[PDB]
Amino acid sequence: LNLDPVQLTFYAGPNGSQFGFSLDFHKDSHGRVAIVVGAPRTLGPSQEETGGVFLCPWRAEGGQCPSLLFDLRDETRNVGSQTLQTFKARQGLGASVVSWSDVIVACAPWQHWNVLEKTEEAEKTPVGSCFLAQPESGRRAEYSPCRGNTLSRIYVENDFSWDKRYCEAGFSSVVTQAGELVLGAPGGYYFLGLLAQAPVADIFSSYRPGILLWHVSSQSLSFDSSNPEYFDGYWGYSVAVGEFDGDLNTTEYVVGAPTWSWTLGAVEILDSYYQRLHRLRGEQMASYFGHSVAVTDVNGDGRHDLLVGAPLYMESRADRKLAEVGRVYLFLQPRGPHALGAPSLLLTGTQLYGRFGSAIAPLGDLDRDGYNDIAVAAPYGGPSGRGQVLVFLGQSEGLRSRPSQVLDSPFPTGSAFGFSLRGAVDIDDNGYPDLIVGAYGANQVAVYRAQPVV
Amino acid sequence: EVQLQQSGAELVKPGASVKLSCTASGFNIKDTYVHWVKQRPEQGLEWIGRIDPANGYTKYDPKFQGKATITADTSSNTAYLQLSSLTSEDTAVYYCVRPLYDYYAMDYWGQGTSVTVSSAKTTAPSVYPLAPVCTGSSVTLGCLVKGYFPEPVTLTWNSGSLSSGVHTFPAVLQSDLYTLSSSVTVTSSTWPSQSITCNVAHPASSTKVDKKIEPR
Amino acid sequence: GPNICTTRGVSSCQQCLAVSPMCAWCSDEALPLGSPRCDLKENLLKDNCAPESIEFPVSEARVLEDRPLSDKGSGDSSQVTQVSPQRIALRLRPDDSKNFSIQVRQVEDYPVDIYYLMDLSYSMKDDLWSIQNLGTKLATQMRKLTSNLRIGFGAFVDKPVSPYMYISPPEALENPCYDMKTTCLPMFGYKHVLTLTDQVTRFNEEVKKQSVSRNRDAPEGGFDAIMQATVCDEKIGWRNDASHLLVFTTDAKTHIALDGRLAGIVQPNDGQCHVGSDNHYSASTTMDYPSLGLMTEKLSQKNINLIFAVTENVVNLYQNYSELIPGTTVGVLSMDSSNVLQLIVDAYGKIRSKVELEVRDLPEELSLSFNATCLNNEVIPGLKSCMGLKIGDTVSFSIEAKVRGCPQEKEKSFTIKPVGFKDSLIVQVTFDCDCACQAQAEPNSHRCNNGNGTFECGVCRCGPGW
Amino acid sequence: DILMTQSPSSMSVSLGDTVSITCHASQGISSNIGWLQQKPGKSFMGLIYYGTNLVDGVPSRFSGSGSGADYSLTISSLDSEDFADYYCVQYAQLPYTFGGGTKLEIKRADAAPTVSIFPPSSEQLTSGGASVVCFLNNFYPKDINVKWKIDGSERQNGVLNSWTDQDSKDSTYSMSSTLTLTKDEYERHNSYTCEATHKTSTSPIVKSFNRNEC
Ligand SMILES: *[C@@H]1O[C@H](CO)[C@@H](O[C@@H]2O[C@H](CO)[C@@H](O[C@@H]3O[C@H](CO[C@H]4O[C@H](CO)[C@@H](O)[C@H](O)[C@@H]4O)[C@@H](O)[C@H](O[C@H]4O[C@H](CO)[C@@H](O)[C@H](O)[C@@H]4O)[C@@H]3O)[C@H](O)[C@H]2NC(C)=O)[C@H](O)[C@H]1NC(C)=O
Ligand SMILES: *[C@@H]1O[C@H](CO)[C@@H](O[C@@H]2O[C@H](CO)[C@@H](O)[C@H](O)[C@H]2NC(C)=O)[C@H](O)[C@H]1NC(C)=O
Ligand SMILES: NCC(=O)Nc1cccc(-c2nn3c(=O)cc(N4CCNCC4)nc3s2)c1
Ligand SMILES: *[C@@H]1O[C@H](CO)[C@@H](O)[C@H](O)[C@H]1NC(C)=O
Ligand SMILES: [Ca+2]
Ligand SMILES: [Ca+2]
Ligand SMILES: [Ca+2]
Ligand SMILES: [Ca+2]
Ligand SMILES: [Ca+2]
Ligand SMILES: [Ca+2]
Ligand SMILES: [Cl-]
Repeated sequence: LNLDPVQLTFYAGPNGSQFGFSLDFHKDSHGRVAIVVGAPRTLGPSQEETGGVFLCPWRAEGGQCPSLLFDLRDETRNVGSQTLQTFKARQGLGASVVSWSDVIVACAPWQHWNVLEKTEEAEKTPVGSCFLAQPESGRRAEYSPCRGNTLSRIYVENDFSWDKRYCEAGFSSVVTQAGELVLGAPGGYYFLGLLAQAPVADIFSSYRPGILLWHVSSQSLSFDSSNPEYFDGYWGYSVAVGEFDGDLNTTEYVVGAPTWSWTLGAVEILDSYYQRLHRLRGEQMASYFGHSVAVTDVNGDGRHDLLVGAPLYMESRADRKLAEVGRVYLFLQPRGPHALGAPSLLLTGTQLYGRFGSAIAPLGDLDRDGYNDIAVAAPYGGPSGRGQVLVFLGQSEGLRSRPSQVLDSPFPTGSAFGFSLRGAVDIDDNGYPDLIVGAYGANQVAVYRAQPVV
Repeated sequence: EVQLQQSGAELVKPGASVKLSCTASGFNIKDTYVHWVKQRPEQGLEWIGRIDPANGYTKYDPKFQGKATITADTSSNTAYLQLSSLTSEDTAVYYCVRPLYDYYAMDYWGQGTSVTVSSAKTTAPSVYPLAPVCTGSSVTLGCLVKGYFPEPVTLTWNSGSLSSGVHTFPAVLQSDLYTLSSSVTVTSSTWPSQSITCNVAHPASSTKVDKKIEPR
Repeated sequence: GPNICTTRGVSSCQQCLAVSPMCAWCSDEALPLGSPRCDLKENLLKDNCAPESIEFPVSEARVLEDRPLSDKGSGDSSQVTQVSPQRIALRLRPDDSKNFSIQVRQVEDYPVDIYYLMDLSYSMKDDLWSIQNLGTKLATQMRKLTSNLRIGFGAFVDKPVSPYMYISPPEALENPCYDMKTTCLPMFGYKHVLTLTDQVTRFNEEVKKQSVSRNRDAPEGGFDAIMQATVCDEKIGWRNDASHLLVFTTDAKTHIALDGRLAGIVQPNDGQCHVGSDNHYSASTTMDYPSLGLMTEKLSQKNINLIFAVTENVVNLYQNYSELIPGTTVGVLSMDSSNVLQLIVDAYGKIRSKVELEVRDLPEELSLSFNATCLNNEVIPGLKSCMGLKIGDTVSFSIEAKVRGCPQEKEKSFTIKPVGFKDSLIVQVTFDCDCACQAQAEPNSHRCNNGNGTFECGVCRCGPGW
Repeated sequence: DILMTQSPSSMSVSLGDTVSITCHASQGISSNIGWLQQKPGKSFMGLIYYGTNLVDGVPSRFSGSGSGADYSLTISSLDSEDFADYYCVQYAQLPYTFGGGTKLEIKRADAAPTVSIFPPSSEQLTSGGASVVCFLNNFYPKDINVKWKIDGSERQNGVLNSWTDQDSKDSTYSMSSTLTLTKDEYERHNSYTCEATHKTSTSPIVKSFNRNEC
């Protein structure tokens, strides 16, 4: 409703870096808010794409940002009569970023890995890897839970069980309030997808440079499966956390699996031990239900609600014709021990091929009426197809079915405006939570500042 | 906390077999590699091999091939080392080891399990008093414990009374049997005036003999 | 007596005709004292209204092009007629309606393009062996249906990129079967092999020289290949006046739009041709798999009939996709493709067994209604599609157009066309809601309030600016 | 197999000292080394992994360095508990291999041995056996040598020696030499002697006695 579309702030990165592919707010030990920005194709040392991360101080005029530097060098370790290798070319550093406390977590889902032993090898595969930084102290750590030292022959003999070689750890990511990092790994267990969790504190204290294979014992991975419903389901494509079981001591996980069950799609809610609490099935095959998931209480009853985006949902139209426009589903959490039901609300896109629901961002309470609100992106939507972000206000009954405000992409065609979104933080300290929108295709980020209701 | 409780000391005959155990405490045995190491006084430390309790895959030093067999039962959080055709050279202390963070390191160790291979049957020690010859200001006596098996034995003077100023040397293997001695020193005013007795207990054969030292 | 014409008290000849299609207007000078100029045509003449002073539009419908339906689709460079009539003129007055008819035929011996798009992953090695005499076998069976057959061949596996593609050791790039005990082709996404030709032994000989490749994950990149085989017209060689059959054979799941991100590919598919002189799909490693909607748009735009010829383990999967891509057909492919010949022939029949009308550019005001006549002169009201038809059968439809009011534009035209058909019925509409005498009015007439008015169709009308 | 040469075998230092133990490998192991500690009559404790990294809980006075095939453990300001056995281990290759080890020992002032000789016991003799014992107590350093003479001539067979670990509160060593004969053989001779040879005295400290006499 009250985001200002007249005076925006633009941050920019190098051409072709895909600056804006992922972003998040970051507070330093003093509570000063900055913006961390991923740029998955930033040029590395050998003039080869490795991705990169930028830490933008807040300034109304915006501009350029300093790098958050990480080691971009391939590594080799000859140990235990084996040769360990990390490959960082085209690893996509910054394909995801998240901030928790004074710590930043940036992931390279396509970092490759291999182990050699005589004439055998594990195979060079994209295990993915995450880099952790404490900007104010210069501390650095890594987390790469899918790295292994088993040779090919073994996987083949065991029928490819517990095969974490194509994890792509960090494809998505989130951190619990308590500081547990939860990585999505859509390629885990031969493309079923798995989740890797470990306390940030333990990642730092157990990491040393040059080891490559080390134990983080407090870590916890999800499980393999023989159930075909899960094959190629990309469980972990998206991830989020929230409270869904009534017990404030336990934290629950929300995992997107957009191709679950032969591309029907699904999203699941789990306890911290990866036991399934609820499962929500997609509505239409190939709609990519679970592409994005968002958690926030929208009807002010203190119970977290779930939103799921299916950006390729095809809406039914006159004369038995379907039109791809994308859709978002709202599930309100019921009182006491009960299972989520049919969605309470369906939001459907309008622009053909617009991909409404590609990203969903909690805004907190934008107009300060006591109900939390959301922003939904349609990266190729709008009458011009340049991209749109639509705001929906919370209400006692859920969400308003019509957008209170629409933000049209200020960038040129192909910018993918809205592909990444983040709200619920007051960056300029005027008492109203603000919105940042990535346009990786244009290598830029836009900041919308919330203002008093007109 | 990480603790590796190894089984109790083993005492077996040559040609026999034994199976040591190492139980993970405060953690899951399946977490890391588990190694076994052999220690001897002269020969030093030798790496036997490792197992990955998660899957059962093992590696050995070709020196111990056919002798050592490493296994593990995640169910009981325990790892094992089986030794066959035991000989006198297999007599040593055995440790289970695991890494802290580094996959390939050797950081945490069990308390160790002693393995003694011998045909000797439980034999009671012969205790002999040692008085000097027929002068100085300070005097010295001794006690000789010969031909006992197996270890150990507890030696004291005047039933723990006389304590400070004593030297009980480590036992030594005298042809399948152990020998041990102890010296003690005092002043000529103390001996042979104050009675001094030697007290050696061999719990194995449950024999606790006592010999008072007599001048010549 | 007084009808709705008179009881409406219209002010002009124009407003008279908008009361009801049955109303007429008399522009006659010599009209009695209180005689209503807006009344039934019968009431007017009954009052000695000069026959020429009668303004009474009648809604009609006459054919302008009525070529007869062809009996054979062979011969000609497509002077074939399969819809009749081809063009009619339609005249309607305010809030009126008129009925007309269209005939549609499934002509015999119509040309046919069949492009064979084959999964060539390793599990299709046996299949590749089976079909090596298909070109000639298929020619023999389709010869019974058409005398203009053309066939072509294309192949696919998946995007040759990690993690779909094996990328070590170096030997695995040149021969993905290195770790096995044979040799296969390096990974490829989609390659066009044989452009549509009536030289069927070219098919046989091209196929004998083809081999499989090998990749890591079950779902394949067929949808990439369906897109290219569809939008690369000149290269595939689809003919204008022919049925286009795209035969897609696979035994596995498929990748779909948004999967590409697992290989760092986020650029959405642009629906354009990217197969050059080397005959490989060059955007395979840079552009995401296509979405169902996009595929549907291009298939429909190029009049391609997609046939999912898949094995029983994925038949439910592809039947369910088929339902999101209307006009697509599914056949059960044996594990070695030994039954693909009959499968294709059955699909061809099923395809030409339906006639479904489609309307284009219908003005807002105009609404249409249909009565179908399929099988045996059985009229099925409210229906505009027929089924269970055999090649050679003819169906017809009764249509009525109902105009609502009278639009600002008087000349519009829309199209009625069967889906997948070349021919169509062009309906040229003309809205008749004016009067002939209006084209000879008298502005500032000396009769009307002395200049302040205009004289038309008998009465006086207040001039412009008033 | 990779050979690990650990020097020195031992060193006699004092508290507050800063010492260094080196380890040499038969080939490059690129920091794939660990350092271990074994307090006297106890199990092992990890000190360092991957060349330079302190095991959790280990004091920082310990440090690791080196590269290629040469590495060092360095303890700054020795503590009382730091007196123990230290070993290195390479895990660059299988089989893992260890170093000879190093024993840190307390340094003190030299001290000649207190030699004492003890003839056989009555009981033992009336049993058919005869053992002459020799005690060399509280000396320093540890490098000592004992020699048995029967009637002036050296005797080597039937001798069993036993040493003690450095005593806690005086930092000296002790030894025990026992010659064992057969009653019959023991009576074929008259003079029995043991000579101690320590760095303290240039002349060997001697102690004798005569059977059939006192
Ligand atoms: C292609 O598309 C088809 C059609 O959608 C899919 O088949 C459907 O699969 C769904 C999900 O498995 C089935 O849903 C189930 O329906 C059951 C009742 O259906 C009745 O009617 C059908 C009609 O033919 C019968 O086949 C069936 O036997 C029954 O008589 C319910 O009992 C099931 O409930 C269970 O699951 C739900 C969650 O899914 C739980 O909430 C329940 O507690 C319970 O566990 C279930 O709802 C459906 O039956 C199928 N429909 C049809 C028409 O067959 C194919 O899966 C799809 N193929 C692919 C590969 O995509
Ligand atoms: C389609 O068929 C319907 C009947 O199913 C026709 O409707 C009739 O039209 C006649 C015209 O003379 C009327 O007299 C009847 O009252 C109508 N019947 C009903 C039940 O409505 C209709 O005319 C046909 N439409 C077309 C376009 O041919
Ligand atoms: N057409 C290309 C192809 O199929 N290449 C190919 C080659 C060699 C192996 C495979 C496999 N596919 N595949 C799956 O799909 C699932 C699975 N699981 C095991 C662990 N639990 C989850 C399910 N394992 C395998 S192994 C695939
Ligand atoms: C309209 O319907 C009548 C039957 O009521 C039919 O005779 C006539 O042919 C139809 N008009 C046209 C133009 O087809
Ligand atoms: Ca909870
Ligand atoms: Ca709620
Ligand atoms: Ca609100
Ligand atoms: Ca603000
Ligand atoms: Ca086959
Ligand atoms: Ca594939
Ligand atoms: Cl394959």
